[PDB]
Amino acid sequence: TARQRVWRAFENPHTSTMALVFYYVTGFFIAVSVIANVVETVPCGSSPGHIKELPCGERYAVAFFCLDTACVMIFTVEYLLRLAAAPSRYRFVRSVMSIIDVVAILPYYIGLVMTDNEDVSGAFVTLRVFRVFRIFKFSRHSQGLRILGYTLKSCASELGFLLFSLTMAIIIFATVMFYAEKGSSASKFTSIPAAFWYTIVTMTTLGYGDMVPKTIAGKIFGSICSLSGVLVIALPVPVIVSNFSRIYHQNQRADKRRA
Amino acid sequence: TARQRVWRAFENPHTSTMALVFYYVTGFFIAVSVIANVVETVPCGSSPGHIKELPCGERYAVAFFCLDTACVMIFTVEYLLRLAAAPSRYRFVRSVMSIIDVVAILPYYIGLVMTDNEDVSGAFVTLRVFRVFRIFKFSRHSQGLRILGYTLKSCASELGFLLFSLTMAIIIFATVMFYAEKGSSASKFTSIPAAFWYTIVTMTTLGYGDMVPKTIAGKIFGSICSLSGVLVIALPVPVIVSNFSRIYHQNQRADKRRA
Amino acid sequence: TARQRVWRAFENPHTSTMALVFYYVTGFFIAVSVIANVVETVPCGSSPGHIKELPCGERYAVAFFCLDTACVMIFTVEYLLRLAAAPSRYRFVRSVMSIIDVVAILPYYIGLVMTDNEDVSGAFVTLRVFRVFRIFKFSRHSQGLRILGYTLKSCASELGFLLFSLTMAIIIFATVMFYAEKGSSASKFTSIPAAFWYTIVTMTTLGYGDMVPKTIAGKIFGSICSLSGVLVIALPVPVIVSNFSRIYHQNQRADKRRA
Amino acid sequence: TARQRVWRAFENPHTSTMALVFYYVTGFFIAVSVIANVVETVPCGSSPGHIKELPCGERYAVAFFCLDTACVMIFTVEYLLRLAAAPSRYRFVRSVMSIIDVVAILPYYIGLVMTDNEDVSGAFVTLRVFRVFRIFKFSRHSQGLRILGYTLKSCASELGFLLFSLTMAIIIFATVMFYAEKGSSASKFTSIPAAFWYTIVTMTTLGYGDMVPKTIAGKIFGSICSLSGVLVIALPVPVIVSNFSRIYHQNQRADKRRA
Amino acid sequence: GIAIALLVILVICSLIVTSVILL
Amino acid sequence: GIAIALLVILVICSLIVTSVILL
Amino acid sequence: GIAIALLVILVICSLIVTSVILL
Amino acid sequence: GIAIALLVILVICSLIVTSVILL
Ligand SMILES: [K+]
Ligand SMILES: [K+]
Ligand SMILES: [K+]
Ligand SMILES: [K+]
Repeated sequence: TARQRVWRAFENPHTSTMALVFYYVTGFFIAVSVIANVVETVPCGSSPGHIKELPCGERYAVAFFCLDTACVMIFTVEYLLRLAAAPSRYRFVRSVMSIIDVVAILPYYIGLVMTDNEDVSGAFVTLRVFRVFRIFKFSRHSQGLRILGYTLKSCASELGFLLFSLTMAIIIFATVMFYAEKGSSASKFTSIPAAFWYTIVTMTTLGYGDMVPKTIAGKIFGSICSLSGVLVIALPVPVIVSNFSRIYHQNQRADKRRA
Repeated sequence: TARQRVWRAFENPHTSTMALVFYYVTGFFIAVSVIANVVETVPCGSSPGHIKELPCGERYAVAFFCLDTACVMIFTVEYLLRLAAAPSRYRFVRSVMSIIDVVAILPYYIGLVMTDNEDVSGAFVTLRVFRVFRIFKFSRHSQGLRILGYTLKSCASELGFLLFSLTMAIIIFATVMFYAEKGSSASKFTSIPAAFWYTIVTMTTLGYGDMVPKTIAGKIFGSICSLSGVLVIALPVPVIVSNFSRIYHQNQRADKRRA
Repeated sequence: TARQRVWRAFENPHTSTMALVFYYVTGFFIAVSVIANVVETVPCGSSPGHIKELPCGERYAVAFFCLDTACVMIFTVEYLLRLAAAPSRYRFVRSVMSIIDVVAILPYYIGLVMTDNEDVSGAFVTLRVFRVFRIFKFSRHSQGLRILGYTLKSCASELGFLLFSLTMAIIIFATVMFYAEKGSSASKFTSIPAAFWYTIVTMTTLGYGDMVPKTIAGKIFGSICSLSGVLVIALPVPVIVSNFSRIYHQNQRADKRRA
Repeated sequence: TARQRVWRAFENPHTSTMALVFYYVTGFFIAVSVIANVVETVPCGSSPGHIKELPCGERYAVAFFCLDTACVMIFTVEYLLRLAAAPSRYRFVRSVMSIIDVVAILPYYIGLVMTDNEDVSGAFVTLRVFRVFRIFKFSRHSQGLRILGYTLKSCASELGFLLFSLTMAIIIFATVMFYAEKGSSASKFTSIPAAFWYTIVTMTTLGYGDMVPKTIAGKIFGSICSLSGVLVIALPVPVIVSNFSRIYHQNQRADKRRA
Repeated sequence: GIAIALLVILVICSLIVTSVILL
Repeated sequence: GIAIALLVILVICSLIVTSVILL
Repeated sequence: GIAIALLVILVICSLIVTSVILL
Repeated sequence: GIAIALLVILVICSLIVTSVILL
């Protein structure tokens, strides 16, 4: 019956002292890993005799590797314990938290296997980027994060229509903008895919200004694009906000009922 | 009774196998046409001995013409079959889907008739732009798109007032901005219509920054313009969102009632 | 009893034929005046032997003056007839529509009195700007415009708090931004009032980019300023939208009750 | 019983004449102090023989010091009277209004103690910045300001989740943006913390344009960042607006009940 | 109602045009 | 339904390709 | 209430002005 | 619960530091 005891500790950290210390230790090392991954890219100043300033992760490669190894070992022991204490192991493995944990730990081991290709870009940059998904292990510590996941899953059809109608509007407005603006002098609107960038920046009302229309037709269709983007993006926002509040309120009804 | 059978197949694709294959074939070729129209503007690299990179549609004019011809022939046979199987043919022809289909197919035939003027701009660019409205044939495949059409028709008075009050605010603020900013050095505010562009960019909170006031009065009235634009644009958004949700919920009440 | 008949015609244009023709004539000349005031600032091309392109209003000063005179005479005869047929003349004169009409007609007569100072700026530009308030005479033709006036009057306390809290936030963030950014090289943040412009552009999420922070403290407080501005501006928007919808719905309840 | 009389006057300014005059005097000098603190940074023109224009606060250091001394003495006498007339003095001292008053008055006395370090930056700039929190003494004059404080306290958990999820999204998108954009020529994306600025400007839809992606991956992830920021920021806004309206309506129910 | 308003509008526009042509 | 549509799509795509290769 | 507050405000402003003029 | 977690955190941090110092 020790397996179910360990599982109960893992699922309910606040029931047991050992569960709670495990909870806090893992949360602390998630924060440590995230901060280290950010900090290792910061220029640490020019080293003695160095041509240029070196990133902290390059100047202290051993220290950052040791910190990464400690965090990854903690995450791996955590995941292996969760797998060991799972009632239905396959059901655990296919759960979203398990996918998050596996995505968090895999890049370290892949980078070990591909240490010869560490200098080679492409894969190195991909592993570096995938290291940032360890921040999703905070979903086990944040109830709001889990509620956000539940509401995104709940609003799947509205998000799908958001993607579809946004794609439609982007294509339409980029076509019109490209044909209105391609003849301008030194035009940034060099193709319809190039005009995708302008269209998405206009629809969200970012307005970077790196791409701007210069013709009258360009101005007219850019204005219409901004308004249409406002409408398209506003369509699913009330649904998402309402479902988030609904799930939060259901959680707090359950909490006050059982306590 | 074959006419009503074909019509029932066309209106309800999922009832029959032939209707469903026709549905999927037409949807696939709509997507193909849209993608090809986007891709033909992409620079395909400098051709052997070419001075500059050539757009894919110019380097492979025959291939893109063949793809366009296939898509347009499919759309035309589809439209002719729908016209043949329509109970009230004139009622079909005046429907919105029929107008969409006709707008989708006409530019191809007009461009055939005006093949001598294909090099000549103006009409060529207009036909190229009108080719992007084939994406509206997805309204036959997307229920959300039809619901969006229904809610835009439902909110016609609020959209009309949006256009009217937006025009009023644009004129007022462009007048004030032009008179506040016309005296600045190298002023972009060269007329009230020129200030229309600044005013619409400020009202939507785009803020490209290509036009910015330099005088104190300009700053004050630009700030007021941004806030007033926020108010004017926010007036019809709740109505549109509410009607979209209402129409979606009515559709899903009908769906659960009949099934 | 002719006075009350004329008043009833003026208040209800659709009851009588003469009232309706008066309504449409005045609306047409409001639109004509607004369009002419916009167009007279457009460069009309370089005149024969002219050094630079001349604005339409300068190239055709006689024509634009005649159009302005016709519109102003129509507006003045309209206003005098309304004053003559008013039951309580003083109550009419102090009404908002009367103030709009007087503001619409006065600049013409003042410009006649100050024809010697027409070349002199300051007053000339002020009269030119005040001519754009003739567009507010459309409130007699637009029910949505009157409803917007009613809801702005209804939400007076919330708009007052919007102004007050916006002023407070602008002052606070401009102070912080100025002290964070004044030491930068070629800093645009040359005083707290100079930082007002940055703060208002950031709070509304315009983001022109003409003023941007360069220091870390500047970035932090600019981010906080953008979020705080979003909150402050969002506070009264639901109230205004709700009251607009409420007044519209009450109007349509009254319309369906009496008809 | 004079202590409770003075306290009742202070808590309810409108009950007594002396309380009301004290109320208006303090409000006037709050406004005076705020305006003076803004104005002292404005360049007052080049002084006779001066190399450059001098800020008003430097050209008239004695006058501004006297105005500051008068305002601070009024605030200090006010605070000391409130402390004297408080029923539970310690409960008063720990209240939010008392903290605001102490933060308002302390920088003056600290600057007196550190008059030798007035030329020295760092502390001088900090005291100058802390002088702007005297504007929070208007919370005693504005009911909307107190209601805003109550709703911010009421929505503490939602604001905490806003901060947490905003931090998470900023870190994720800045990591992705930095790795997508670090290889660009003259890239502003020199580290993940450098990309924090781009990410926060994109998420709020400011779009300054000082940092913009140049690679395709950069454009894609910038677009996704803008949409995700819209969602994250929109999550708590309805809650805050609803609680503000609820607290206002409860206040007006109480006001109409007792009067 | 529309027709009479249009007639009056045309008359007034013609008078404006003749005034412009005169001056 | 999906399989027959996919078969027809492949047939039509092959015909387009052969038309392109011919011209 | 307003009048007495205004009177006190003017008195204090005059005292500030005299202090400035003295220094 | 907090105290034991903090103790474990300090132990693991010390082990990381010693590993870094060794290499
Ligand atoms: K912008
Ligand atoms: K910008
Ligand atoms: K924006
Ligand atoms: K913007």
